[PDB]
This record gives sequence, C-alpha cells and structure tokens, in this order.
Amino acid sequence: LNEDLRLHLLLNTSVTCNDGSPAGYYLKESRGSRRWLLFLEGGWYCFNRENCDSRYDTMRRLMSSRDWPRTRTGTGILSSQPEENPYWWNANMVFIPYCSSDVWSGASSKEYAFMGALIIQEVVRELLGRGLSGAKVLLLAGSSAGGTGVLLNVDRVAEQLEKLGYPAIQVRGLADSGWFLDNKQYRHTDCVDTITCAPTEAIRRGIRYWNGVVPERCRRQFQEGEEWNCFFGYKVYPTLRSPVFVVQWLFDEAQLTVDNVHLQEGLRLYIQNLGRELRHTLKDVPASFAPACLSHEIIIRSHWTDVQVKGTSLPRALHCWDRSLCPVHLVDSCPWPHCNPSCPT
Ligand SMILES: *[C@@H]1O[C@H](CO)[C@@H](O)[C@H](O)[C@H]1NC(C)=O
Ligand SMILES: [Cl-]
Repeated sequence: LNEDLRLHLLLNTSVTCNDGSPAGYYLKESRGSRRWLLFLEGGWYCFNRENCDSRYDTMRRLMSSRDWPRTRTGTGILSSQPEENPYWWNANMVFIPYCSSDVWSGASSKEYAFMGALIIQEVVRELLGRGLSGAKVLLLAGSSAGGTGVLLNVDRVAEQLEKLGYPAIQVRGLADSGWFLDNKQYRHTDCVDTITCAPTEAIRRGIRYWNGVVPERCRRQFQEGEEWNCFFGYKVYPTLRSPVFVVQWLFDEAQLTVDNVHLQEGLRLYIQNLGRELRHTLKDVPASFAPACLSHEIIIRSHWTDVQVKGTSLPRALHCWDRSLCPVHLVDSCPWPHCNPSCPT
C-alpha cells in the first residue's frame, strides 16, 4: 500500500530499546504539507528489575524492536484517510514505538537500558534530514505513557530545535490520557505489581531505577529528590513554554487501576470525586477536551472522530486550537461515567 508508514531503525545504535535492540520510528512523508505529527506510543512502564523481567516475557514488543514490522498503517490522528482524519490527513506522519518502559524519561547510556528521552531526541534529529527542517508546526503527540512523555519532552524538543538552528519551527504538544492524579488509592495496597502500585510510589521508584529526567522548568519548582512531581500533568503543565492541548477521559481506566479500583456505596463517591478533582485541574487549561467517559486513550483509534463535547468533536477542537495559534475548554459537567452520549464501547 502506497499510504503505510515505513520503519526506520536509529542509525546511532547506542540509543536502544530496553533489551539493546535498536530503537526507531515509522514515517510517512507528505508531499507539500508543512505539518508534522510525531506520535509517542504508550503502554505502562516497569519500575524494578523483577517487574521488567516479567514484562519482557508477557509484552516483549514493548522492550524490543526485534519483531517490529517494516510498515504500519496510521490510524486516527495518524491516518491519511480524510474520513478518519478530516483536518490533518495530509500531514507528515511519524509513530515512535515505545520500547523503553520509562514513560519516555530515560536519558542515560548504561541490565535493561532506559533511553526514552534520547530516542525522541535522536528521532527528531534524523527527521531534520527528511524534511522536518522546513516544517511550520511540529505536534508532539502521545497516548497514555506517551501522553505523559509529551509533557516530559515537548520543551526539550523545542530547545533541541532552536539549539540546532531551526527556531522557526513551532513546537506544540498533544497529550492524550497522560494526565494523572497523584491521589490516595481507593483501597490501599503495597506497591509490588505495576498496575496496582500507587501512582506516587510508582514514579518515585521509576525515576531512580530509570535515571529519568524531567522538564527543567518544572524540576526547579520542587526540591532535589522530589522530581517525581513532574510526571503529573497538573504540576508540570503550568510552567510549560510550548502550547499543549490536553485530552483526558475524566474517568480514565489506567487511573482507576492504579487507584486499585476493580470493575457500590463508598466506591461511587470515590469515583465521582475523581471526576471532580480531574475537572478542577483542567480549570485553567483552555486547550483541553475531557469527556465524562470511562475509557483510556483516543487519538490513534479509528473512532476518535465520534466523541463530542458541547457539539464539538475532538478533531474540530484540535483544529480550532491550531487556528487560534469555535470553543476550546471542552470539559463535561455531567458527573458520572458515560453521562456523555457520544462515549465509545
Ligand atoms: C550516539 O548515541 C550515544 C548514546 O546516547 C551517544 O553517547 C553518542 O554521542 C551518540 N552519537 C553521536 C551524537 O554522534
Ligand atoms: Cl517530496
């Protein structure tokens, strides 16, 4: 097929996936478009040697490029089909697979390797030779751990480009399902399994184990040793220099899982309070889209055009935002999961 994204493994083979195989990116160039969409894949993380070994058996794709296919079809925001992607089908499309298990924060060279931030850096620089140097807009986008990666890296990439001599390129971000709360769990549990570890504790261990770096402007706000705060969207958002659009299910499953909810009286309240706290953190975020659904991820799913908030679709909210650089602070007020009719299933 004419329209598939093609795999490029990183020429510098010292920047690697967890297991030492080369990292990489898929690319579909678009004749004539000055819009670049760079997508960071998600899929959790591992914060100790034992959890990582276990992920290596269960989910090897997420720790190695050995079996990556040479092509991939872009879906959602990365689709070249006008019906699937009405404003940006004609964009330069890039998919960066997530094989560092580090929320894209790993920045050192030397057991498992965690080099997420360096993979992004490396992909940006290779792309300059394939046409990124003439871009008007570089949209750094991501889902789940990729979404959080956007927040950790978008200003780093803005700096990388001005340092390399390409200041005219407008760097922006789009974080989907990467906006989490460092809250108290519903029912307590000791941190042992990835999926049920409290978010706060998970990042504390992750950041040390990974040698993870956080954006500089957020790092300065918190004490030495408390860099884990910068993994949380409401804490990193305020000092961002690059513009960022935030897409977040008010009742995100990954959030519920880490809050040790499993799917009552007390639970209803906790859940409904979650939704409320979420809304509160989006109050000063005009570029947001936050439907009251219980779900996780949206932007590279084929059905992303379906969801609406206040009569506006996600592709339309994004296009208006792009144009402002038609409403934009699109947060559902209805208070219980699925109260929005447009939710998916
Ligand atoms: C290649 O990547 C390695 C590991 O990050 C880095 O140390 C080395 O300097 C890179 N090569 C360059 C920038 O030429
Ligand atoms: Cl061309």
